[PDB]
Amino acid sequence: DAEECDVQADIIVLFDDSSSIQYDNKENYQMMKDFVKELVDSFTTVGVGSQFGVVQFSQGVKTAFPLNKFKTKEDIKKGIQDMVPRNGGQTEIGTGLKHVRENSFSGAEGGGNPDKQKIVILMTDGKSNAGAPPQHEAHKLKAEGVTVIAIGIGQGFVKTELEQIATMKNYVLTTNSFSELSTLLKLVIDLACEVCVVDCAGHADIAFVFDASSSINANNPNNYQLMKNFMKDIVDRFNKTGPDGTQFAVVTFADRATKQFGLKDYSSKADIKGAIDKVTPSIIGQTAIGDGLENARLEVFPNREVQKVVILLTDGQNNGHKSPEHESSLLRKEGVVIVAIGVGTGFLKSELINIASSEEYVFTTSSFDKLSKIMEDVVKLACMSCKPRAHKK
Repeated sequence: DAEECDVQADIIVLFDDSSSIQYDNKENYQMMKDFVKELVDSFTTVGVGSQFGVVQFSQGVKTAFPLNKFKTKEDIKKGIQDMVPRNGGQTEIGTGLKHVRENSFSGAEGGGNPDKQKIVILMTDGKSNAGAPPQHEAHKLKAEGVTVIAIGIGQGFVKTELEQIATMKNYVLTTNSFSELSTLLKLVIDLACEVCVVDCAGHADIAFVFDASSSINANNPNNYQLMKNFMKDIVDRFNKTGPDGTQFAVVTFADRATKQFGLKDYSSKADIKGAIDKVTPSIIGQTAIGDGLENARLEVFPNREVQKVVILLTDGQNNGHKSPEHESSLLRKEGVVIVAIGVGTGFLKSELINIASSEEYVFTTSSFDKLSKIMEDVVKLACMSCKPRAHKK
């Protein structure tokens, strides 16, 4: 039966009106409209309050209507129906995103109330082939507490680009044709009804997946101890540890991967911190990032509803044995949020981006003694939990 969302929210739909849409098919725009109308119906609070706005983008940007124009569902659907696609000769996804933050959520247009979720739903049939670069504008949008969902129709977009734009890679949805948009209705709602929150008092399963290569202590023999203190300091940021709170695990990887201890092994901070201290590095100069992630997936997370998180750290590039992008995908698909940290000059930032849940969850630092400069931003993510709030009827 039907999907509903009771969450109070200011919701902006970024609506592609490029020439490409009209050309492919005469009835494409209408299916787009019908899709948005169903989104409007799926939100209980709309017209009691929860609001809705639409911004057209392609060549330049045009606001169809702001949050504070239509105070009831049916009036919003009319506004959507009365929309006139300008059929633009280019596609400016960054320009569209820029408009949405500066204007769409402004007090003038009906936003600025921190009591409501800010949601943006992007629909495009292609790649941002003009105007500002998307990622940057997206970065700032999201920084302001805005959830960005991105929908791609057809083949002329690049899923890569939608993954940079969206909150997380799994906030990107794709469909072959406009005829099939409706098949994304449920998923879009589920995603929009997520209430993301930073709370270190909440329950979580956190796996450290750390490099154990010999290369770490090469330039300085206290580096591995610095890594270990980084972990210890993270454990101490959580209110309560153990089965009734936040559990912890540690997996190291050098040439292969080794589970040092699992989630259910200890319950107190001091027991977990001491367990971390027990951990030693290897004599091998290899970084099997892939094995590390594999181990976490097979040995750690099945052996404990709570938020699963992996914190990955490496000072080198992957050796080869196992595919980090494949193991990470499977973890991501199981609901594991992944944070990637790189230290030094021997890792590949491109690998970290591919494994992390979002480029925004990737951190770098020149040395291990500079690690505490990212403690906060990493803890912020580790303490983050997103709860689904969509149901039926």
